[PDB]
Amino acid sequence: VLRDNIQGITKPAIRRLARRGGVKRISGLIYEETRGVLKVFLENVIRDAVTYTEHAKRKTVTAMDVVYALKRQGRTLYGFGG
Amino acid sequence: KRHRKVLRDNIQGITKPAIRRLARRGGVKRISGLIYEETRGVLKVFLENVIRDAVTYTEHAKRKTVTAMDVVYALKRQGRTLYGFGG
Amino acid sequence: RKRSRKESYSIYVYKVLKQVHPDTGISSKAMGIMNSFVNDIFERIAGEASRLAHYNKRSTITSREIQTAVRLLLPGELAKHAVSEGTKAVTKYTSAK
Amino acid sequence: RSRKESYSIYVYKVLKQVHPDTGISSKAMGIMNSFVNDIFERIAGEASRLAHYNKRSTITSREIQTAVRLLLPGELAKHAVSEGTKAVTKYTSA
Amino acid sequence: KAKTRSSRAGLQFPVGRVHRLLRKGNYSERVGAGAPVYLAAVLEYLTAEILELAGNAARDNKKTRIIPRHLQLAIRNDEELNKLLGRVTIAQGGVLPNIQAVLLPK
Amino acid sequence: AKTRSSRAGLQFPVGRVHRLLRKGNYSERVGAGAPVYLAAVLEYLTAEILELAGNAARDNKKTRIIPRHLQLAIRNDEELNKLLGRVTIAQGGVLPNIQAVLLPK
Amino acid sequence: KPHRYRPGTVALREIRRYQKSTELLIRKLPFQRLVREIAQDFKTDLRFQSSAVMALQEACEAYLVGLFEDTNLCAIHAKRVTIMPKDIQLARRIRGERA
Amino acid sequence: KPHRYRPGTVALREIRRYQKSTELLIRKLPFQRLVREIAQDFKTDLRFQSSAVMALQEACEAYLVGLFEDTNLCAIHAKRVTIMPKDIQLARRIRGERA
DNA sequence: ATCAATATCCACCTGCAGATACTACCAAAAGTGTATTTGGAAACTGCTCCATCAAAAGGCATGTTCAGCTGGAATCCAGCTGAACATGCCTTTTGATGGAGCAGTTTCCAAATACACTTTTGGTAGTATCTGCAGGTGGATATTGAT
DNA sequence: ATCAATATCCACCTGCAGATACTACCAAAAGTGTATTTGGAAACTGCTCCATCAAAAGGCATGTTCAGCTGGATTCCAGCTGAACATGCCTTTTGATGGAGCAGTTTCCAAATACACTTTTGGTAGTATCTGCAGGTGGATATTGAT
Ligand SMILES: [Mn+2]
Ligand SMILES: [Mn+2]
Ligand SMILES: [Mn+2]
Ligand SMILES: [Mn+2]
Ligand SMILES: [Mn+2]
Ligand SMILES: [Mn+2]
Ligand SMILES: [Mn+2]
Ligand SMILES: [Mn+2]
Ligand SMILES: [Mn+2]
Ligand SMILES: [Mn+2]
Ligand SMILES: [Mn+2]
Ligand SMILES: [Mn+2]
Ligand SMILES: [Mn+2]
Ligand SMILES: [Mn+2]
Repeated sequence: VLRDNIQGITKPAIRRLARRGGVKRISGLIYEETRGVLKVFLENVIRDAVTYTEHAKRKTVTAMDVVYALKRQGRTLYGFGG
Repeated sequence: KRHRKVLRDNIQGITKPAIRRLARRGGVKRISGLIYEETRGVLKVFLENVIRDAVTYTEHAKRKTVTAMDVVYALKRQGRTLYGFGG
Repeated sequence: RKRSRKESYSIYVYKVLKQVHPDTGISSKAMGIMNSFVNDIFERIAGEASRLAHYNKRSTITSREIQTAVRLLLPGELAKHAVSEGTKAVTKYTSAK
Repeated sequence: RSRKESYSIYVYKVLKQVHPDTGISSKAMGIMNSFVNDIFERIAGEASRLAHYNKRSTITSREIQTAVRLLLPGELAKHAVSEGTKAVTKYTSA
Repeated sequence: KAKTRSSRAGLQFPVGRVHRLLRKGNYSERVGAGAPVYLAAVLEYLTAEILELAGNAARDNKKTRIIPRHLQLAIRNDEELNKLLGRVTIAQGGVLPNIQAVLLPK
Repeated sequence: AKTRSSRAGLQFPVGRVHRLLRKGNYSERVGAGAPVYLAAVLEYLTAEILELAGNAARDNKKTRIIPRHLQLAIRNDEELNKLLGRVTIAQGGVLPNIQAVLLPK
Repeated sequence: KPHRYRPGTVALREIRRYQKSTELLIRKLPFQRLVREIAQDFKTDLRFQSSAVMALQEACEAYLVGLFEDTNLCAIHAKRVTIMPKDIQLARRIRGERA
Repeated sequence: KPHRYRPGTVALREIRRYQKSTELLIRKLPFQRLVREIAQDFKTDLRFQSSAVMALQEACEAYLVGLFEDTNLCAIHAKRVTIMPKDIQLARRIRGERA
């Protein structure tokens, strides 16, 4: 079946994320709203990561590219180097 | 030999009309009675944190005078960058 | 005793102002703001270029580091034009002597 | 092949000193490495700006101290300063 | 006769000063000749962009002299300058006129 | 030869901290005391987290510290949480916390 | 009558379950699929380290969970127990992620 | 018969007035005493450049105005027009000033 | 809709704070030129680890039904909060004085960089032994929700 | 209150992925010793500007009265979202397998640094003189609110 990739982020998975966020009851429009927010996040982070990849003249996005990108966005991440 | 009077309770110098005016610039139309004391508390914390950092810069440079740059540097590291007073 | 020289970008800001708005002046306080702006953006770009070079074990900050720094720092159109203005200035510079 | 430095064996040393019979997974060791690197960068960076602000070309223990006070919350800063002063004192005498 | 590196680059902003500030700032061991040129161009371009928009705000307000208020108006009304300077306070700049619709009478 | 770490009474590597400072472009010069002080502060902070994470491991009836234990240690500590407030710990999860108004009855 | 839990009972059960664990909550492959698609718009024919993708999913999930917490507070602030787009938007606005 | 503007009319007039101007809204000398009192509690015998005090006041007023903006959105979110302490607290929690 | 009270507008003007102008001066800055050193680009290539492949296995996502209960709409009303007024205080403004301390210049040595050489160590690679605990089982019992 | 249906917990057990203890190898890194350089602490002091002074006055804070209309409580009900169940679809596993490309090594030159010397310039500094517009007035237009 034809399927967009952001729709691969399923309603039950978004539900579980909300649960860990302490959310008890979820409105129907939340799932599309979340996918849009998710997409902007990844776009911002990956854009910066790829920019580090290009500068290093590589074709492979490394974990360090991602970690450096996240630090720029004020989303510092422990556990993957750096 | 003589020292200035004791400084106390100056947070009340942040008057109710001064807080109303600030709320107006912030687009606020109606203000609950308990806002004024809440705001004073919030301001004192903000001021304390910035001044503490500024004075730390001052002491490090072995000065007795807090400069505009001490404040600017303090604001920058608190993530409240300020244009118009120095470097 | 002469008070030491305090450098600013004022005369350069002023030149660009006249290029852009020949009949417009600027107050000292506003010039103060512009000076803070240029210094701030300088440090941001230079800082990003520094990390960049360190991540890649390079000891030299070149125009290429500056360019990637500008792309990381500036949003959309501002980046596009900054990069273009930057590249143009370097090509012109190297084409002399 | 080239070598990759980490703080792993020093983290492990400090662990056995505070919890002699406690282990640490490799993933958890990765987090600790990220932590030490992060705090190093923050303190070093702050000390750098301090030296620059004061037209200094040398980062000394004094800059490291002011940087620690700026970056760490109250009690963590107090103990860190104390630990720092202690280590420089003993290093001077040893 | 000598040429400034700025004139050689076709720039108003000082290439030489920017080069010195780069070396003096402990950003790297070495600084290439192209680096201060590129950086001076970017700084000049951004200065031009802000002064252009501020000059318009001044004109819009029947003024010939740019003041901090005009700089703030130009920045907060431009989406990209606003993003670049989202964590910046312009002293004596005030805020944009903005009243939430629900606060209006009807 | 006696290492500077030993000479300072530290487990953390003073020689490495010094080299990292020099090559980091933080300043032109580095006083001999700076890497000692900094190595000590880093060792102390490391000890503080490992203590608390160790306790958290005990509380969960484990002998081996995993990322979850580090997360519990930091978020349950007012000062460590503030210090690492803009930091995410991989595979750390979150603290058990349910808003009162969501509880039944 | 066959057994049936009241609405909200199982939800609270899920909260306790997932706040206890640390495992990722988005399926790996669909996420991996999404990452490559977005990256393709910035640069073509990229490859990814496996750790790079995992670093992204950890960062992304920790972000959404944190956002959901703030969103929950906004819903409760308006005397609701149901989160709405209204709540996400307010949280992101105040966070400074927009407007 | 003595003229009265309705409740809220003058408030809106004041919003338009102060959003149009740039002058400081806290009195100068009282703010200076507050700064001196607070600094004195941290370190005795300090002096202040006049521009240092003004820099602090510019920062404090810009901080409070911005906070009152977020506070206003929190009140409107609760279908209120009146800002309350819990609005300020919500805004500061989401900002990460108390979280 | 009419009208009256008041805010808002805008042209007009005048005093002056602050912007502009000029010369003089010069220390630092910037540029030139020559010699010397080297970072990193280029080319080749070995080995890590990434992409893809098959191929079940089944766990988990999707679609449907039903109804509990939440969100939102409507209604009421006590009393909070805004608008206006009278009173007069303390912030603002203007100007001056003493001197605290910031800052500019010079001398000087403790400490740092710079090499050369020796010794130590942490990262490594196989190689083999060990173990904390995930995950499965059963059965106790706690919780939830029907009466 | 009873009582049935699930969820949840505790104790115990076992396979194994991942931790560990080991020996050996080695490039880099840290320590040592010597020569050289130099940052910045001292000392001295010129001079900015900070703290404090007085004195006059009006902008603005304080406090009160009054009641408009907002927030909060209450009720009510349509329908939205949770729970449960039945499918079946595709994520997952893992294992092998090319081979892309990261990364290590060698070569070498375009460009960087160091340095000595010459020139240009931007920053006070001291006066001297325009000029944009703040803030005052006055009168015409607009807004708000009662009727
Ligand atoms: Mn006190
Ligand atoms: Mn080389
Ligand atoms: Mn019904
Ligand atoms: Mn309800
Ligand atoms: Mn009074
Ligand atoms: Mn003195
Ligand atoms: Mn060893
Ligand atoms: Mn188990
Ligand atoms: Mn010297
Ligand atoms: Mn009434
Ligand atoms: Mn209402
Ligand atoms: Mn190849
Ligand atoms: Mn000149
Ligand atoms: Mn006017």
